[PDB]
Amino acid sequence: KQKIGFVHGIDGTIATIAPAASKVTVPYNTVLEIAVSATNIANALVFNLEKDGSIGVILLDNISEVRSGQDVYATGSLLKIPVGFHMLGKIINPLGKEIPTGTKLGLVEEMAPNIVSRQPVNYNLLTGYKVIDTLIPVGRGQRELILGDRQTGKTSIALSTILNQTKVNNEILSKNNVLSVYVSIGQRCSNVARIHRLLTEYDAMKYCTIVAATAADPAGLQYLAPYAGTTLGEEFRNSGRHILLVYDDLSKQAVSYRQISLLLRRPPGREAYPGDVFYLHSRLLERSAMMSPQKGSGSLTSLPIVETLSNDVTAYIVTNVISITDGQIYLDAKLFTGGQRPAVNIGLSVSRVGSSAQNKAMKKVGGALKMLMGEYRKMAGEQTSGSQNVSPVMIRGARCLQLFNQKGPSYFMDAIVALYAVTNGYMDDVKLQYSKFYEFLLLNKDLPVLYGQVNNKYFYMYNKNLNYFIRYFGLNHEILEPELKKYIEIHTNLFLDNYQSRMNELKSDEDLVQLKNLLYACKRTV
Amino acid sequence: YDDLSKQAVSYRQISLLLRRPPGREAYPGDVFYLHSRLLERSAMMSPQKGSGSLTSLPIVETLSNDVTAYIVTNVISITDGQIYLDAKLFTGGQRPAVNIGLSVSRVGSSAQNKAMKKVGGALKMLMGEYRKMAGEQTSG
Amino acid sequence: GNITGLMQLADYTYNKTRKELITAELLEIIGTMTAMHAGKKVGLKKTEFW
Amino acid sequence: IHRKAPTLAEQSGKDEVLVTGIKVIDLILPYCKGGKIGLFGGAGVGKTVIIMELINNVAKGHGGYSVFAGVGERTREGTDLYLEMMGSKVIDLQGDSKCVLVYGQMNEPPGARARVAQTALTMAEYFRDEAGQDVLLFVDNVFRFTQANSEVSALLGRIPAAVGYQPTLAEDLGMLQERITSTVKGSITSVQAVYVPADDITDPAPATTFSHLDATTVLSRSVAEAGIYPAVEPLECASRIMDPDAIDVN
Amino acid sequence: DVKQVGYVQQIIGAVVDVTFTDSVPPVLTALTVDAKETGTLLTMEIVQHLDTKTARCICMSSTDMLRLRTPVVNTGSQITVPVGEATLGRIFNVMGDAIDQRGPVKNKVRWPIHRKAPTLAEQSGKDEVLVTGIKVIDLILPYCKGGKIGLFGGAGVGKTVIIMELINNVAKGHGGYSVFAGVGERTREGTDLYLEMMGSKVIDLQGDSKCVLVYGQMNEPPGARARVAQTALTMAEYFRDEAGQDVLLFVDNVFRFTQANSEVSALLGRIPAAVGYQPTLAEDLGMLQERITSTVKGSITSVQAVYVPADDITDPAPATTFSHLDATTVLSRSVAEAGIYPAVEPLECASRIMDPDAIDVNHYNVAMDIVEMLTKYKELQDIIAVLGIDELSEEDKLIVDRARKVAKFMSQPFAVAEVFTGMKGYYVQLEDCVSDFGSLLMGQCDNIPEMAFYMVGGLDSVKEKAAKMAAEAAAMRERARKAAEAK
Amino acid sequence: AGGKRYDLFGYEVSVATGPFIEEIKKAQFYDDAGEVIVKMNLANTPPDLQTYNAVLERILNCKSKRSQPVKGENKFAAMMDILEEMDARSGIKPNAESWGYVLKELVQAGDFRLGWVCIAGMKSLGITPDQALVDANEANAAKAKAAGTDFPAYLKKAAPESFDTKAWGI
Ligand SMILES: Nc1ncnc2c1ncn2[C@@H]1O[C@H](COP(=O)(O)OP(=O)(O)OP(=O)(O)O)[C@@H](O)[C@H]1O
Ligand SMILES: Nc1ncnc2c1ncn2[C@@H]1O[C@H](COP(=O)(O)OP(=O)(O)O)[C@@H](O)[C@H]1O
Ligand SMILES: COCCOCCOCCOc1ccc(C(C)(C)CC(C)(C)C)cc1
Ligand SMILES: [Mg+2]
Ligand SMILES: [Mg+2]
Repeated sequence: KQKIGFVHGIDGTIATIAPAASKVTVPYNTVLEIAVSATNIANALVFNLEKDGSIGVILLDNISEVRSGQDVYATGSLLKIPVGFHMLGKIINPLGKEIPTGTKLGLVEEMAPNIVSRQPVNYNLLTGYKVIDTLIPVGRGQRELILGDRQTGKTSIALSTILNQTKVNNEILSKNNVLSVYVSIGQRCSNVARIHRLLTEYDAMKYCTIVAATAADPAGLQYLAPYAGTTLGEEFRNSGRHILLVYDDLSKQAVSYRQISLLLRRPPGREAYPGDVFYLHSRLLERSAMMSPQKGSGSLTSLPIVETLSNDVTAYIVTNVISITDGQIYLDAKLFTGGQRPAVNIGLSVSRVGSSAQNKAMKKVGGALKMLMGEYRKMAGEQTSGSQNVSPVMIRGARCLQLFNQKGPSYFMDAIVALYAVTNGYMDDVKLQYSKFYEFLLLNKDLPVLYGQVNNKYFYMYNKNLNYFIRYFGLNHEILEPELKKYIEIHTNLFLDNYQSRMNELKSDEDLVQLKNLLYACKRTV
Repeated sequence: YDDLSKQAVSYRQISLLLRRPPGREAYPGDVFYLHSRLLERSAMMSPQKGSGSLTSLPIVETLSNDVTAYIVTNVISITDGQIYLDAKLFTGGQRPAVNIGLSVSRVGSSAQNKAMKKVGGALKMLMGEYRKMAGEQTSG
Repeated sequence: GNITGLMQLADYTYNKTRKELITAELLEIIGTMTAMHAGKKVGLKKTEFW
Repeated sequence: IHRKAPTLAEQSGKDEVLVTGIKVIDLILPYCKGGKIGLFGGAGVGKTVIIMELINNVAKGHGGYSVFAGVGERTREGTDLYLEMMGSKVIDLQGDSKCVLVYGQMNEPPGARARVAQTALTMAEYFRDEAGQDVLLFVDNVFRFTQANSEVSALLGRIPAAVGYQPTLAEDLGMLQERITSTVKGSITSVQAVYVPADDITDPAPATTFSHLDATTVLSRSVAEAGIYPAVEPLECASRIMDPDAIDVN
Repeated sequence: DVKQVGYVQQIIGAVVDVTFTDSVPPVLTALTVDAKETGTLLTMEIVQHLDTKTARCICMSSTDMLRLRTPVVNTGSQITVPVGEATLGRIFNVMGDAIDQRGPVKNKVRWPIHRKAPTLAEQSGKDEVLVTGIKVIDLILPYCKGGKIGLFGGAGVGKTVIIMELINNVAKGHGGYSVFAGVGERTREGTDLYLEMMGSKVIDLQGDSKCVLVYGQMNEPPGARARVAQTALTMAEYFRDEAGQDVLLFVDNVFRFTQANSEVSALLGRIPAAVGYQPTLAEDLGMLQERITSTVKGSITSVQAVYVPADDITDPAPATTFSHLDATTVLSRSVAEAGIYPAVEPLECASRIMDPDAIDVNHYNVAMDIVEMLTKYKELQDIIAVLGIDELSEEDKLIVDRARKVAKFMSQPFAVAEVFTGMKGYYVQLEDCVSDFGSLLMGQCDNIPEMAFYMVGGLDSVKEKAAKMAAEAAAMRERARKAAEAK
Repeated sequence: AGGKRYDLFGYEVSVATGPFIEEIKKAQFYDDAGEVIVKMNLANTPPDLQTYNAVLERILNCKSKRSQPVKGENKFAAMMDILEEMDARSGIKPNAESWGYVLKELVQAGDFRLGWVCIAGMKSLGITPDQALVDANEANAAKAKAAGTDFPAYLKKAAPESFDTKAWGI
């Protein structure tokens, strides 16, 4: 080991170096191992150089153990982390250090693929939510923002999009299995613990790794958490795999970059940020891509979360990420409070990938829901608070919003039929209250199978291997159409006869509460 | 002068490149002196000096019909009058789009020929009545 | 018509106040950076003149 | 006074509800034992009064210990609290007490008003780790800790960030918020107060304090002026342990 | 003769300073360091002199792994970019290094990038008209040669199909090539546009392409993104001067060109005047725009997409852009969902050449009469939604019919999408279009129904569709009568 | 022999998919076969219909996905994902030589209902399914109808009359 210089001064996480008499050249973004003690070492990184001879340095570990006069060694190599399939099960540190709980190296900053190394998006990424998968569909290689105020469902959406991928990737081959990388920047360690325990409870961590840069961690480690996650996604891209990548969140990454840049006396700008924080996030999000069939056809999708404040979108960072991303999702607290969960605003939410991601069975459905909701707003907005409106548009729209309200993801088969019934009017005679119980009986139970109506050769809602025919042939196809109509008609008649009659007769005190709890439990499990 | 707002922008470039302390709407503070040096050189000279002249019609761009801009009110605080063209009227066909309410000539009454002075008085009264009788009805 | 006439003025003054508060925060930050530049000293610049 | 935060293995999140006796809290924001609470609010809304009531209700029935940290609090409210704890015999000098009181007030300089919460945590983490007891950690308030370092960063020469706060605000707050956490050894059921100047939620110190808590209680001038106390806006505040499984379904 | 060499002395982000031993080169002079050090080639342009031997230089690529005091070769001039027939059907970055992987480019000469604007003698004050062939543009918004146009369109409004048709029309009518400049372009839309330019055969790889492409992507630093439009304009000035023809210049968002220049000025340390845009806003924009002018020798027209942050037009970057623009092609989702394509809303659009001092008198009076008609039609539609069409007099419903006929006649097909949708495209002239609208305004073609004007071009062409519709209805009548008489 | 193939961007594409087919047939487990398509893509030599059909042959003939077992494993979803990849991503359509494997798999698994979907899809697309497999499918159907395996038991169980969340088992 041969050193370059000695520490000269520190400002919290930031450090500075003064080179030795033996003037040796140091590159711009390499790693510096500082010998804080005889054994312990403080990794660091070069961030700027100066005329007189000095080095501004970010410290990535053991900040408290730093003192002036210490020796400073150089690696002569960029930052790099462990990489491979031997990491999908374990939480980690953006330096690769496995975090406890009660070879191949990859670079943190690589250039994104050019247009020739990419492919137009063609396949969908099912979040499990009817809201997302119908009207603003998420494709693979389709970076899409998630906005909203505090406590709206951002992390819950990005985490149910992960939980949906456990049932599928087990079944299908390991080439088309979209895996995932959650990235927590500046989040509380107990939130990280609850995510660990939840994914372990549902066996979702076999196809999901986690990158952790907590609030107690250095600003440079919060700065490099998303680069570590992207670097993990890049081997999957180059190996043809599919991979998702979540950031919770980038506003804290930008606060950390502000801290770094101001303490190293970089020139500030709007909201005290430097100029190149747009270029900072463009270094990251543009690494998401849908690779070419010459490049394994792998893909990296992105779901960056960004917290707003008082529903502001004129903010600098929000403006920038909207200018970068291939669409957006916008959650609202005025709707989160109004029983609408996920509390999207479908007009502000946009997917420039409209149909090329959607399936053959999905284009018709989502196009009908668009041609229903665009009218549902023009009608619902003009009607009073107290007017009764008996129309197929308002009916189908209200029942569709009821179906859109659901905790946790939904299987694809479950997501289609319940909306096909609405768009074709089968879910009109039911009440606005009993829509989720109707759905619970449609999907989990089987009323015609119970009440003897078995005039249906193949179409039943217990197999769950039928969606792989629905995605290919589509329900509009002639063989699936009449069996579908017959199953839905018979289920509707059995419901409206047996259940909807008993319901209205429950004019008691505890029965109505037991029924409200039944419906609000059906909302959760379905 | 087409235009003073872009003269102030150029001097703002020079000031900010010299790290001079800015002020309201990014401007240094001596942009008023900057324009007064220019517009005080306009004058009707005395017979002791030849009775010559230098008339000055500067042009300034507003934003969304806003005469409350800093430069706009700095220059109204120097010039001997005002002519205000409205984009509402320019879009509504009237061209030139002068707003007679927001326009005024503080000195030109002495210079206006009597033949034109009387006609201007009559039409000023007529339009003062028209502006009120046109708005009071509001299609009632 | 009246509500629209008020709404455009409200949006205009809202954006005016937004832009002025942004400019103000910027000039505060630049004032502080300038004060710190004044606080920092000049070096020596010792070299052969002969 | 300074120590490293508990490792993820050392930490422990146990879903257990706390009964405050208060009627907004017991429905909308059911406080979790061993968790973190934050009384966001401006001036003159009642966050200190809510802290006094929560002390009155919980600390008596709390068999463990308690710590109160006055950080830029008024010295009159400090006197009133000490005399109240003396009249209630929570502080029993001839007998035995179960309440530490640490106080760096508005009169104190910034290096104190910043280094008070760490003193209170030196007091609390001893009762947590060593004694294994349960602990209550009241803090009034985090905003004075914030602006104490904001008043000093300029003298240090750190370039200021936006609205007039220090650039190291997020890191400095995280170094405290992560130390404030239960572990396998014991449980700190912390409560924090926060000053929202001008009732502006967009302030980055509240915006960064949102994430680091479990019960984000919020107070509002609009509910306070209507004669309703505690002036909580249930639509503007929402907790973490408000789940279907942690609490009753009804 | 030898070449100058310098040594690095500090690196701060994109900014780098280079000590020399001789006279410092001029500003914007290019400085190259070999690819063996960084791993890739690396160019830096001088911006800002610090002393008699130091040269601050902004960097266009990543300066990672660049050691200190490395040798740095002065190119002798500024960034020389390729120009010519070989440029067509290719993609080039700011430095002229092709990124489409499609082999080298066989060019003869290589021009510098910051060419001075045409002198006043080289200018041509005579405002001319570009015959676009798109009647919707030609009638209300005549594209002036050597002028600037704003294009306001989000997603799913036919923006791509419009710009492709413009490329096609200027490529066949005026015989002039074109050029696109994607400044901060999403690389997904870059792929979706580079493959559409293969499916539309505007870039015939095995034939004659029409447009040059210059993609400065978001993954590139602002020192590059700010110097992208200058690259595409150096590509266009060769076709203007040497080839002696007319040229289009499509510019992805001027908002992101302004943002990139703001980032450059931030990195340089220049105090931001306003919300965060550079202090040198109008200077850096005018150095670009004043080169975009007509000449005695040719022309470069520039269609510029503009993003309006928070829908506020009063912001200085839009306001300065509007102070240079000449026409505004607004696009609306409403007419697009109502079937009209191109989705232009003429009443909220506007142009500057709309003056008979510039254009002929008939084209102006006709366009103003159509604008009057459509304004009255908007008023009567706001009355019909309240009262009803039966409330209106016989005179009002006549102009409500003619306005509906006009709005349906604006719907035009496209030779770009002729393969996609199947229907032919129609390149319709100017005078024929004026005679068509003058007939439809003087009422001498009123017997034609409304739907016949839907998705056609020219009065001499719609009549074939009208005859086809009449023959179809007559055949359906002759089928139904005999199907009922046989039974 | 092999016709020309071109990428999206017009670049020439290889057709010599010969040895990769044997590399798939030697795959002892039917996920190492899918791990050959990655190398075929990275070699500018994408898979052909015969290649996908060799992959489906190994998805049928192999015993498991990997050496160790896997939870929720399923050959059918793997096959149908390969078919949606052939049709939607690339454009190539399956053939009788492919639906043959898909039907033999549904006969072995005994899912007679999906078998009847495969027969109605081969008959909608104009394919002649083997009557041996049609008879085996009808045999399994009659078997399950005799033994009550036509539907499961948890669906034939009577529904609760009470609207209790515990009675419905949510
Ligand atoms: N569809 C839903 N139904 C019922 N509850 C929901 C639903 N979606 C989210 N929630 C609830 O919202 C609460 C917060 O969710 P989440 O953490 O995703 O919000 P967030 O905005 O990510 O929070 P933070 O701002 O702290 O990151 C959780 O308690 C969760 O139970
Ligand atoms: N139920 C109530 N009735 C009347 N006043 C109340 C009630 N609850 C709280 N307050 C008022 O709150 C005031 C402000 O209390 P304080 O704790 O100082 O606010 P903060 O904690 O925000 O500083 C007291 O003057 C008190 O009158
Ligand atoms: C007579 O000659 C006129 C020539 O003018 C050419 C320049 O016109 C500038 C364009 O002005 C506008 C005005 C309004 C707008 C709106 C309000 C439509 C833009 C909006 C909706 C994005 C805010 C856009 C541009
Ligand atoms: Mg969250
Ligand atoms: Mg108080």
